[PDB]
Amino acid sequence: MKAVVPTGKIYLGSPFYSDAQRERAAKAKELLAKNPSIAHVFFPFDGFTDPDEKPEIGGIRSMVWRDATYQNDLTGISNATCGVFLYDMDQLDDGSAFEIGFMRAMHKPVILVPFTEHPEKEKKMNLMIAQGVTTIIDGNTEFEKLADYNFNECPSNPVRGYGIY
Amino acid sequence: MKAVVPTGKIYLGSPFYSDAQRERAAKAKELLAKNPSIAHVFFPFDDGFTDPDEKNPEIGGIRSMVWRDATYQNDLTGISNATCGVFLYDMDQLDDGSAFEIGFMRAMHKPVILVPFTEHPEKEKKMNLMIAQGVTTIIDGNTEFEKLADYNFNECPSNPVRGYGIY
Amino acid sequence: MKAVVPTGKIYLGSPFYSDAQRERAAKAKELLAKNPSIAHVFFPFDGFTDPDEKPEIGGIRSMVWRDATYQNDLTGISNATCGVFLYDMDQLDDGSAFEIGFMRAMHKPVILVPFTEHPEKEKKMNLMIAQGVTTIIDGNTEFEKLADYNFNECPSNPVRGYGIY
Amino acid sequence: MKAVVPTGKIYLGSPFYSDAQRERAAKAKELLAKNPSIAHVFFPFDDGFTDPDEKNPEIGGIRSMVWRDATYQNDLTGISNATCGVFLYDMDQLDDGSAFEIGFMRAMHKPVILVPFTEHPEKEKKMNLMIAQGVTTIIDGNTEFEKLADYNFNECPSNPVRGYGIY
Amino acid sequence: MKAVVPTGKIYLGSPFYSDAQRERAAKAKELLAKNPSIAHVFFPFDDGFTDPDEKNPEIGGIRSMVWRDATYQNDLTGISNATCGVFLYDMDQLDDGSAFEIGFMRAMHKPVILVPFTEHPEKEKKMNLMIAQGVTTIIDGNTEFEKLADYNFNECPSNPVRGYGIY
Amino acid sequence: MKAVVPTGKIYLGSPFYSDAQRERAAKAKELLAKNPSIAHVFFPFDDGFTDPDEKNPEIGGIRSMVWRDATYQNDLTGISNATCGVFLYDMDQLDDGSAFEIGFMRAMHKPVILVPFTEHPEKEKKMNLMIAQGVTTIIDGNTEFEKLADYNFNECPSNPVRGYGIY
Ligand SMILES: Nc1ncnc2[nH]cnc12
Ligand SMILES: Nc1ncnc2[nH]cnc12
Ligand SMILES: Nc1ncnc2[nH]cnc12
Ligand SMILES: Nc1ncnc2[nH]cnc12
Ligand SMILES: Nc1ncnc2[nH]cnc12
Ligand SMILES: Nc1ncnc2[nH]cnc12
Ligand SMILES: *[C@H]1O[C@H](CO)[C@@H](O)[C@@H]1F
Ligand SMILES: *[C@H]1O[C@H](CO)[C@@H](O)[C@@H]1F
Ligand SMILES: *[C@H]1O[C@H](CO)[C@@H](O)[C@@H]1F
Ligand SMILES: *[C@H]1O[C@H](CO)[C@@H](O)[C@@H]1F
Ligand SMILES: *[C@H]1O[C@H](CO)[C@@H](O)[C@@H]1F
Ligand SMILES: *[C@H]1O[C@H](CO)[C@@H](O)[C@@H]1F
Repeated sequence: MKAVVPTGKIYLGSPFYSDAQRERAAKAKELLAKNPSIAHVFFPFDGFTDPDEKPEIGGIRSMVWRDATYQNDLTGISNATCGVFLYDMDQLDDGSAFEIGFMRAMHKPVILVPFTEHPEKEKKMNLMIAQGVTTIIDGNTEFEKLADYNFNECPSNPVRGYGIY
Repeated sequence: MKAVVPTGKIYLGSPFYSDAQRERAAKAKELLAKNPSIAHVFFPFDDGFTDPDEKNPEIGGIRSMVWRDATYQNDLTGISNATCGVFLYDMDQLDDGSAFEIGFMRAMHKPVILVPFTEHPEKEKKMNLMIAQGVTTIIDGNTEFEKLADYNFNECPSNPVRGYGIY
Repeated sequence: MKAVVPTGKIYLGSPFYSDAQRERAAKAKELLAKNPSIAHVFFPFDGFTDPDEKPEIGGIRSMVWRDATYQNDLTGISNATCGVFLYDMDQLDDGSAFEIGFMRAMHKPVILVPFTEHPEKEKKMNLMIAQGVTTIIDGNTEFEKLADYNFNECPSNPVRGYGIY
Repeated sequence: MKAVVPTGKIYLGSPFYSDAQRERAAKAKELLAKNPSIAHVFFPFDDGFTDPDEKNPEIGGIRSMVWRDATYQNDLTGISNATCGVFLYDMDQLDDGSAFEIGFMRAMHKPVILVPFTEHPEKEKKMNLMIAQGVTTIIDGNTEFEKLADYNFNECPSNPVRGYGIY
Repeated sequence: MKAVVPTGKIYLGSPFYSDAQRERAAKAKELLAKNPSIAHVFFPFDDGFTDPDEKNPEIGGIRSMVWRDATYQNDLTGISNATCGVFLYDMDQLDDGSAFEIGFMRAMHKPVILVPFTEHPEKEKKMNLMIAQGVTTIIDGNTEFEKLADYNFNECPSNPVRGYGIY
Repeated sequence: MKAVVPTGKIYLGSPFYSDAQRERAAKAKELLAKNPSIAHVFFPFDDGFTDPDEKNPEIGGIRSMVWRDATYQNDLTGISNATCGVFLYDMDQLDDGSAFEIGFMRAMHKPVILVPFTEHPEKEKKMNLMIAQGVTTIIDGNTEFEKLADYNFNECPSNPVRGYGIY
């Protein structure tokens, strides 16, 4: 069980469209950087440059940039042994959801790290995410556990306490 | 081309939480039924699983692990059996269940038709890169919904997503 | 939901090493032949002939026969949309177990049809089979349900009442 | 056993660059059309995608990324939809497209029928190990081409490659 | 060859119900620990999952669906993370869990080393075709057990099963 | 981001039939050995299996089924173990083994680096669509061969094929 060399290769999936999201991503990187079971961490937003493209975020992008970037995202999933998703429960990110579905189809373990700023709302979650994810670590209450989780074995921890959408 | 018998097995993916979404799903069923290239259409919300041990089932409540396991598997089984995915994609209230399913289907190399809908046609046209590039064929829900009745599901012709801003 | 044409393509996995096993296989074929949701049924024991092989069952077989037969078994799994396994709980068949594991890795649904002649023994089952299988139909008490099960949708039915090995 | 309906869905892989190559493809379609076990035959060069933004497309020159994606994806969609691959393999002018497709299909555990063709029936028989071991069934194109009309695509019986020198 | 750092990630599959089996697993761990090509060894019976809701856990009894789900997933996660499978295969009391795992690994195209053991060396040498052909490398548990300490897990050299009757 | 240990495991795919081909492979090994991001490089022609029953094996002639299986499987095991494929692609003499391997890897969603080589740098640049769209990164062998020594195999940045006519 004890690793001769770190084998955990993380695909850190996450939205990067707001300040809070960019902040959670920043913290996750630091926490994972402290985990002795990790060999490498891949963060998709850390980019391809199409020479022909004369381009703004949210604007029309060249097909070549799209292909290269999309492949870069899939390549990270292929190289990775585990997925860690900073899941925004308030503003659902279909990019992250697609990626979680993609990883599970490849039989790779997925750590869901849900974040919410509206604790008032009843804890609900889509069935596919609740049953697709292999391990859940609460981002609001247990974020720091990422620094100690054993990514060499990726022990399961089924989602519970959440009502199904 | 020129199928002896219909070979299209559709996984009709869609959210089913609001009236507008349910209406789309109902209409999609009608249109697909008129397509001669289709052999079967699987809609995940049709038949559910019943856990005899589950006391008083609350739609939206906790729910037993047995029911969860069975239902989740039914949704994957539909993908496994299907030759193609057809998603009634809500662009106003993103459905992560739907997105998980699109990613799962593409990892299995199955073609995916995206039928996006919006109640606000005037708003900015933007799509997540994973959906814009993952999907193999797009058919606008708002203006080309009817094409589902004639689209050739025996071959599933590609039609890359274009005209959408990417973030 | 209602199929325009039958789409159920069955991989009928089963041992074929005893009289009881050969009998259960015979009955399953007849039952499935009555199910209107089935397009085709594949039974691996229905064979390749290596011209060079000068051969008896259980004896040393040529590598060419092995490859051809093994591939024939995998090809049936590939063509199939669903697996139906006449699972002998008394004399475990690793061939069938391998095949169940293979099918689930391909995300295909698996119907377990367990048979036992020793009801006395506590109902036990290996975790991998209990959790790997998607639907369970008791062969001793519900064998006939194969003639009516909807293989167009393959509805789930989790294994229960079995103690884990 | 006996199929209630034809279930074989063929991915007819083949180069389409010489007259001899296109003649074989034409003949292959005819033979398969006569096979009772076939539900559908997909030939990659049949349809084709048209890119509206592609001004004066030159077949053999630079193609738009959109056309490349749509076309490549159509080629993979056929593999996904198919239950078995049938390759009109030109042993004289190796086609990497066909070889890529054979490997892709095998990674998916799908059976692959190799139908080798040579304009020099008397020359030494040699085949790359990947092709020779990757394919699940061989039907010689020079002498057994006609067998495509009777081969049981509902079950796809093996038949390992033998008689070819391995390099 | 010539790895900069060890890359072998072993999924040590094995039954763990009898004393003889447990002894084999313990010895296998020792031998693998001496192999410089190994980076990690995962043994499914090492750390288990604890369902706080599960009252009095009875090893062999019913058991909660939550514990079942978690444990089953732990066993698949080990396969996913692993680069190679190493199965201490009991030839006297066949373990279907082990067999399921070998089939799962081969469907993912991962190499599998079979280390068969028997308490009756004089009995007929017979193996199920799926195991004999599915496995990529065989190392006899009874006479070559020690090889696990020197086998190159960075490359996993093939060694087809031979000398076993097939049924 | 920065890797704590090298994580790139390369499947160095390549034909090995001409002097020029073997010279490139030799150079490729040297360049990769200098790359800090590489943990291991697998070259299919390095080891090799020996069949005891194979009397006087002729490299190029008929090989035993046992040798064929062991060797083919070693070639697939390298792909399974690898995180990325690097192909010394001979643009003059197409190699179906390499093409099969490229397709197989892509079906597995693994990145593929194409390193094309031509003895005629001035001739028309044309590539099969499957190869041109299948590969995720291109590094010209004639002018950028040296980049293999610095390319980041821990992350494998894309770089779509462009500039080649598609057929
Ligand atoms: N890597 C990436 N994934 C998704 N959207 C993006 N936008 C910019 N870079 C991106
Ligand atoms: N089939 C289904 N899939 C996902 N969530 C559901 N909720 C109720 N039925 C469902
Ligand atoms: N198809 C088959 N599968 C397994 N063992 C066999 N023995 C003979 N035919 C067989
Ligand atoms: N389907 C196809 N595959 C490969 N090259 C092509 N050129 C035109 N159509 C093609
Ligand atoms: N890890 C495990 N896998 C399978 N069965 C088990 N029973 C107890 N622990 C187990
Ligand atoms: N590894 C290998 N792959 C293909 N052909 C070969 N001939 C000898 N070794 C070989
Ligand atoms: C793809 O999906 C998300 C963004 O929506 C990222 O995790 C990854 F790049
Ligand atoms: C899983 O995703 C959606 C619900 O969110 C359905 O299509 C399918 F059941
Ligand atoms: C492979 O496994 C069993 C025999 O042990 C059959 O189901 C199939 F042929
Ligand atoms: C892809 O490869 C060949 C042509 O090179 C076709 O079979 C298919 F379109
Ligand atoms: C699953 O199979 C066996 C137990 O039967 C273990 O190796 C693994 F946990
Ligand atoms: C299989 O294909 C080529 C040789 O044809 C090698 O890369 C690998 F061994």
